[PDB]
Amino acid sequence: FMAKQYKNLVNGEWKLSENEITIYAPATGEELGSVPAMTQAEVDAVYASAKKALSDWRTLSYVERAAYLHKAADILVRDAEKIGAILSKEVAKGHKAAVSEVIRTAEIINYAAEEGLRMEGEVLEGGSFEAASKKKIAIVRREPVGLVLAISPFNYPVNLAGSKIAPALIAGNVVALKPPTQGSISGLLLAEAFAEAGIPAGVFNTITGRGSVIGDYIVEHEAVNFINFTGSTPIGEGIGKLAGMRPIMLELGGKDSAIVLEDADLALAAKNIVAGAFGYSGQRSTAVKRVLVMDKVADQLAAEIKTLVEKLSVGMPEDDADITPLIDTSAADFVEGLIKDATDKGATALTAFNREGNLISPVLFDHVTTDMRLAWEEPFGPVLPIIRVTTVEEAIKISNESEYGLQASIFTTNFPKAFGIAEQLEVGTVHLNNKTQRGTDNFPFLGAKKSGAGVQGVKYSIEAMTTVKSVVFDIQ
Amino acid sequence: AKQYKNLVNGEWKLSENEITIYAPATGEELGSVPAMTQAEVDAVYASAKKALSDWRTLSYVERAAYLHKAADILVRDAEKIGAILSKEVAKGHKAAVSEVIRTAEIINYAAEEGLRMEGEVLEGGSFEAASKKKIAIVRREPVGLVLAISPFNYPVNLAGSKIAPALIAGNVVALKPPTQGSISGLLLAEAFAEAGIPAGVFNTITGRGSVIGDYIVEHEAVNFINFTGSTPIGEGIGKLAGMRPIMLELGGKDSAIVLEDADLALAAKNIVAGAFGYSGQRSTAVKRVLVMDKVADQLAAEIKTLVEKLSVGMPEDDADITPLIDTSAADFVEGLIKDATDKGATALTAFNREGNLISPVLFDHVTTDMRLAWEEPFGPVLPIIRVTTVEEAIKISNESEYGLQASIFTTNFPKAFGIAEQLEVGTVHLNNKTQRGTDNFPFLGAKKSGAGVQGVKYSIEAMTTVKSVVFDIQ
Amino acid sequence: AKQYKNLVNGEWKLSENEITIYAPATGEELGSVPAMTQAEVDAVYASAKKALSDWRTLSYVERAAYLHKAADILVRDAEKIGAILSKEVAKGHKAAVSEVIRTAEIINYAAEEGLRMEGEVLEGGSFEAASKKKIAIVRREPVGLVLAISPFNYPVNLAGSKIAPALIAGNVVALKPPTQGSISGLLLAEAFAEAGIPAGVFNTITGRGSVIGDYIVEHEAVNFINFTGSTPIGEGIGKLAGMRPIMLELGGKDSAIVLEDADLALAAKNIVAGAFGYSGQRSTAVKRVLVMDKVADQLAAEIKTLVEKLSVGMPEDDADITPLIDTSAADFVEGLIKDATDKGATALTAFNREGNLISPVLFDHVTTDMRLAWEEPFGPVLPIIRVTTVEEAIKISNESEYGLQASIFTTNFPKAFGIAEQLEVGTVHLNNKTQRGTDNFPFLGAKKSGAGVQGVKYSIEAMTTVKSVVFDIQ
Amino acid sequence: MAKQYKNLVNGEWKLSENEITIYAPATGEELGSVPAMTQAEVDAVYASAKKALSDWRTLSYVERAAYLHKAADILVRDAEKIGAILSKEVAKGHKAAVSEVIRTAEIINYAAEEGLRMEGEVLEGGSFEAASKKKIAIVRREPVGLVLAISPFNYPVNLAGSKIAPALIAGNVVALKPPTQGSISGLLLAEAFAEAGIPAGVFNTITGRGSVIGDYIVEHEAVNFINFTGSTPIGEGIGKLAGMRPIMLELGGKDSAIVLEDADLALAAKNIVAGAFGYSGQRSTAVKRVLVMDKVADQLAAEIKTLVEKLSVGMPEDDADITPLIDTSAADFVEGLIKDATDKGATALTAFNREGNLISPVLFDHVTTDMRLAWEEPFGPVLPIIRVTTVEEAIKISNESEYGLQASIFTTNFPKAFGIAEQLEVGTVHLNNKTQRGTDNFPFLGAKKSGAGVQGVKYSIEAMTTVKSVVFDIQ
Repeated sequence: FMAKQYKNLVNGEWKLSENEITIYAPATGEELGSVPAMTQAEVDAVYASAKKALSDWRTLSYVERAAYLHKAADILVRDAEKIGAILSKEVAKGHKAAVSEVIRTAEIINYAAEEGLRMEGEVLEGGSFEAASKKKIAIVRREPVGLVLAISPFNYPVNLAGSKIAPALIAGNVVALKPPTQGSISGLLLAEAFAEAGIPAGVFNTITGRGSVIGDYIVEHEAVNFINFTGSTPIGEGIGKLAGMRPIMLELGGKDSAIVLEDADLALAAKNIVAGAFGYSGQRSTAVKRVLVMDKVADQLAAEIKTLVEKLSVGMPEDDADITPLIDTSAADFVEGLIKDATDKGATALTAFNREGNLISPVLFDHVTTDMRLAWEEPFGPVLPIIRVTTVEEAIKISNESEYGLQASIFTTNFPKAFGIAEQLEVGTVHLNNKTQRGTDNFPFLGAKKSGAGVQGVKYSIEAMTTVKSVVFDIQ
Repeated sequence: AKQYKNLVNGEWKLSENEITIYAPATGEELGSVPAMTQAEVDAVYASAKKALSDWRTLSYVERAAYLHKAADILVRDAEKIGAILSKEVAKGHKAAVSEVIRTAEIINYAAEEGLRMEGEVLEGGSFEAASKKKIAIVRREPVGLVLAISPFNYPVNLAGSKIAPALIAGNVVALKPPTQGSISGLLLAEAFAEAGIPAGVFNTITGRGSVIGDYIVEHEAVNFINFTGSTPIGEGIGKLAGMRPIMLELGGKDSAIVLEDADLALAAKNIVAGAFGYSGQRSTAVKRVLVMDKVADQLAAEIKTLVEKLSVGMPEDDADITPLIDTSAADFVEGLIKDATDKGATALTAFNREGNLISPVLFDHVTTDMRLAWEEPFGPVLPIIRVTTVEEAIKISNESEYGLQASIFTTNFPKAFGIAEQLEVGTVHLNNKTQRGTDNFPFLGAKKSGAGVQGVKYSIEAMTTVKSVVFDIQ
Repeated sequence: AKQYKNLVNGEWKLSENEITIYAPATGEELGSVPAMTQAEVDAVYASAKKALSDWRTLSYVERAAYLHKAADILVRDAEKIGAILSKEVAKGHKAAVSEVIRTAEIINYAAEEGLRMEGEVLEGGSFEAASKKKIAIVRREPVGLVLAISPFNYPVNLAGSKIAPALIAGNVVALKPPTQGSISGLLLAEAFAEAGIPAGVFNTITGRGSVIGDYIVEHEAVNFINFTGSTPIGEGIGKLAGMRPIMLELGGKDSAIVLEDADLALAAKNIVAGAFGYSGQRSTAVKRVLVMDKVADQLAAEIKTLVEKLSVGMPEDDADITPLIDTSAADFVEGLIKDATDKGATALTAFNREGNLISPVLFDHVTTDMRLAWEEPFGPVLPIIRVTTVEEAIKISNESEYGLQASIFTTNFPKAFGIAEQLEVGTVHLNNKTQRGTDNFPFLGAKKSGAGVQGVKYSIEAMTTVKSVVFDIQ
Repeated sequence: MAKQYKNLVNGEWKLSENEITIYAPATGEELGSVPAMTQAEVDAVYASAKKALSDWRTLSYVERAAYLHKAADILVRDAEKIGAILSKEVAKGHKAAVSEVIRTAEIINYAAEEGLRMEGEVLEGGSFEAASKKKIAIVRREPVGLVLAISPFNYPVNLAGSKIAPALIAGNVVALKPPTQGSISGLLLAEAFAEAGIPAGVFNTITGRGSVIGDYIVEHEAVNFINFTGSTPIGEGIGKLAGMRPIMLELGGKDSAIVLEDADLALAAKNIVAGAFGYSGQRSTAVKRVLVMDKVADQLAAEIKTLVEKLSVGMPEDDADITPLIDTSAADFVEGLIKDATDKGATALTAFNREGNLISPVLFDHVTTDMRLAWEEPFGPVLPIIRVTTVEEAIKISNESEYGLQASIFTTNFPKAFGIAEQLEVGTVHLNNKTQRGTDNFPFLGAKKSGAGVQGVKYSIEAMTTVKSVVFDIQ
């Protein structure tokens, strides 16, 4: 393996900056490469190119824009192993899961291309509202918003770059992608696929750099017409106060509850809970982060979950381990603190805590109470609390007391009751007898409270990054 | 007893001959309705086609206003109309008033659904780059003249459910109620006339089937036929309509599939309410219970108990089981009951008939060689057919030529949804009786149960077409 | 000399007897297609109904992958298929290859449109407060077996435009191409077979109308009939379908209304391209010019100049005007020309006929007592009818039994839209010739021009039904 | 006639310790007072609203619609009573003020019926991946929660009801904050909702001084959505305080009327004058600059000039076309734009006159884009005519504005007019008609600094709802 010096895509050209940021693999410390450390003047060059490209891009037919997206997705499928191998090292994601992330990104790009090209407008009748305006009709068609700034997260630096880029591009918007620093190589590899597909100069560009130099600058810039961001809740809250009146989409944290009723299939509930809670070592916003279980089935459910947590593989990304090293030392320190607080307050550790560097073994706690930090705080690590409840009303109350409202799971055999519970839960999506998940990517993805703003899922993302233009006239 | 008249071009008209209508439960003379000739039908259709141009060019809000006024009049006169409706079709007095109230609800809902219908704007650039400046402006238009044919069992509700969706969209209408039910249809017509519906926009036709039955459907003036009635009549209409669009609500033999894990008391409650409502003279009634062997004995006893509590008597006393529409209908039902007894079915409640008042009959051990397992009785008789597997319940359910609705009683909803996908029916109700309601929901039948989708927005969509205006932006 | 075979249940089969097919322009023997019996049609339908369960239970993604593969094969073989299609229906070589490429585009578009199939969730509380916890989950389902009947004039495009929308939605299909056009239909079928379409999901039928014509439509296995052809055959199909859903694209007599303020050069260009494309053998062709008298002499002169430049000759030479499909078609067009001449119409270009190759005929001073003012010729003849007012143009346009499309040539768009509202047609094109495209736009007729709405999403909607599952939230 | 008005808070009418006296801008007449709420009183309004939300969101749509219909019937009944006071409060013509109340009732009724039949969707997992073919998503609408509606002085009843009714039908609870000049009208609208029997806490009002509760009402954690109409500077401040919460902003405009050589100049002049000078130009949606092709400019300017010379200038009680502006600062700002245009050499076709805050209508010709009047929203009766020689120049000048609410195009070539409309950076283009918000079922939106979000009845309902997805696997 030889570390490479990567370049940003700026107005159809690949550009270095005077300074750069060296990226290391979180699992091994191996140097992977460097990405440019852009200056504010270089961000200005990116946005000037994007605004100059907008007129010719938005005036192309939908089929012409869709052709570029399909070509980019075919190139990603062609290079999925080459890109997935680097994505795996960059964010300590299992090799197979990293290659699957690249394939999922090609699927979302293809799906957005076809969803976006068949968007329709509407014709409204004046006579629906008043008799005197019966000959007046409004011809309402969709239009792009302009320049979209897409900011991807470290945990899905390609998938949640494509989930923003393709819906924005099909609608006729121009895009600047700002990947996270830990994930910027993978983001620039995605950019190479769009460049090789022949995306016109300035239509798609990348920005890489340090938060202290360009962090607020890329968002506050008046060239930006829309900010689409996935990342931490505190950073998300900052973007909301910098966007001003400009539309935004935020995908932030979660503390998804899994409510287990007395009539649940406990073995199946345990399977779905462990798959959801410990995927990518719990470093997912949509992940079962707390089990709210009825007292009478709690001992048997905990035994079923424990059996499965003990069998999860813990190790290196190259080995496709279920639990891989966390993204950085600060993240593992934070998770260890939550583990220590639950232990010191009397929670039962059903599986042992171990920390090898930043590789934390999966910890399952029973008898977790609302005074413990782990009942509320999003860990972004492999630790799952089980909180016992006496009534369904109590589970709803504890679930809704969270500042997060991304998704919830309900495990029961009474679906009419599960729907009644789902109506009361302050979340975007409720999965019945299955783990929480963003997929399938055509379904809406949204969070209530501090989990975000806006509705994603492919068609919803296109609708968010478009506006309408109405032309009104009188028939004679 | 009154001599009723047809609404034709804003005028009330008698014909040379009349048909006297008697109450099926008492034989009380209620009045007479005109026996229209083919020439008088021609004048109804000429009047409607003449009124169509001004009617379709009104705004949606203007058409909605006439419907809201007609619905307000039906609410005002619900007791007065319901009292006559009750007698004309031997429906319980309170149920007849409820029917008029429900009709007013449907009319008001159709008026507001229809006035906000929107068109679409399509892009040529979605299909080919060279046509990126070509757009299509697609707006809805009425089909023209709608012939609405209502049934005896819901002569006001299933007249208004066709009339109001047709009218809001700009169509003109001719209502042909059944002879037994024609007074009720003409009473509904009075509310539209009092509401100020323009002359010729809404009209009525009454007469004998041997004189005008085929004539009204085959007439070139009619652009759409919307009918509710028996399957043999519907089949004839489908042939006579030719290429013209149709809505048909025909026979039903709705199955209620009861699984081993069902709440049997809840299943029995819904099955008896669904099977015996209006003495079983409903297309959406539960007409056969397909029950898994292990719970069949318990379910049969629970159903029997509730059948024994049904009141049997006169419409004026709000009996659950009233006399059937006519002698021919009760002879047919008696014949199906005799066939089942002769073939060995167990009568849990046995056959009793006084005039055309048949007591509710419940049969167990009904087999596929019995007429009652398949034929729609339109009477108060319910067969219970035992099955060994869910696959057998699906197969027997789907072997019917009918497929209006089905019910599934079980605590496993993902499994119930999987069964619902396999059933050749329009709607599947989980842990409830089969029913048309609520009236905003789609209502349709597969195979010989009909054509087209009803329910308010669906009926509006059915009785409209589109007009596309295409041009190139410069 | 090749003996073509039908695709039946995944295998290619001949029949005992065969129909030899000849190139209409040269008499060249192209090969033979099977002469299926009624029993062979039964076997095709049984194989399709058997395949339906496993096909409808596939995911939309899986059904779309087959359609995309079939479309790629059609693109790969466009020259090979186009070459035979050109000979079989005497269509210009380049235009025949273009038909194949357009079919692949429609198939790809249908696969992507149908895979995004959405349902609806309706609220009981929208209609009545007591049912606020009742919801309806409404999902789309295939109708079952679709019989697609393609026309000779678009034997691949109007086979693929029916087949792909039906297949993506989970329907199984039987394609019956016209006898003159069956080799092209079976060549299209090869692409679906090589794509690996499961056995029985897609099948073909070929045979004589006297043996299987009515039989294929009356058969109770068929759940939907999607046909393109002439009005008299379509009228027969509506009756034989009974209550089953249909899509019919029949005759057209599209008017081109030219007002005093029209851009006459643009009107002439569009009128000539639309009227004489494929020798006028198109349902959507401009078939009558209704022009305001003050601009008629100049409009007729500019049309005449462009008509005289059309090439007249053989399909292999990409001539604009090629020989008509058969002798009967050319005799029918000749009779219309003679009637117009005998009634005083002015021949701006002269009639000539060599075999079934009729030179393009333009008539002026055509009146409403001439057959050519009303009857669909399906040949290279265009009448110009002078009018004194826009009201007269609308009246004459609407007096036609046909109503597929119309064109309006004027610089006053708001007035053109007001005229479009009054025309009894499916689509009105402003300042352009009538056309079906783009294939995402709706395509439909009024009066005797058809039944149902075509255009990709509309065709998918027509060949699906809904299944509503209703339950109460607790 | 001056009354002590009260806020509607949790079904009761409350005064505060301090009050704000409201005077008629045209005459100085004392109209009454409105409470000067404290931050703790705002907290009580929001606590009441969140408490009422649970039982309101779980009602059926038909039950919520019945309250809106009853409230609209009450507004029609009291249209003269409310309009008489609204006219004095914001110096709007008496008949125009009554018409505003009637229009509000129309919007409320249309919102009740539009909202009650909104639907959910069912999505197939098999549309995206074969392995999830038995997974389906049942997606239903849900309210966003508590909506803070902030109405503007120029439409204090119409653009209060335009936010309240769409929010309520969807199951949201509402707090209306009228502008201080327009708070009596806002509280009169609240009386109709209260008499209609709207449950306690479902609909509430807030009145007070900007220096006591201005930022507080927006920054409050209880508020889940802010729906505002008003000035661009205030709207931009709301964007800073909303954080992650969804907003709708209806801000300023500088609508262009593009007049081509083939236009019907009499039709263009009539529409331009009706739109520009309605309510003395104090409307965001109003023709605020004429971009005319030079060949027809002398004729168009003469036709506009004759119509402007006929507009009545006077008091709201006399239904004058031009009434006194809302306040002295507003009139001073308008006079400044007029003076800049005069000093830079524009031709004053109609004479400038100012008596108190009543400015006579001023029409300028030969306005060049170095003049402030070419760009700045006056909110007063002044209109510039800017001559251009090409359509491309008219499009460039039109789009150079920071505003993008609406535009008008006057021409007989509609295919060309549609091609121009595609290039204009606005929410709506009206062909051969003045810009206007109506009909209220149509979308109403502005690009650039004119706003955020899409209004019009169905659009406002969609904006103030979210979705709840329930995903399960068929077996």
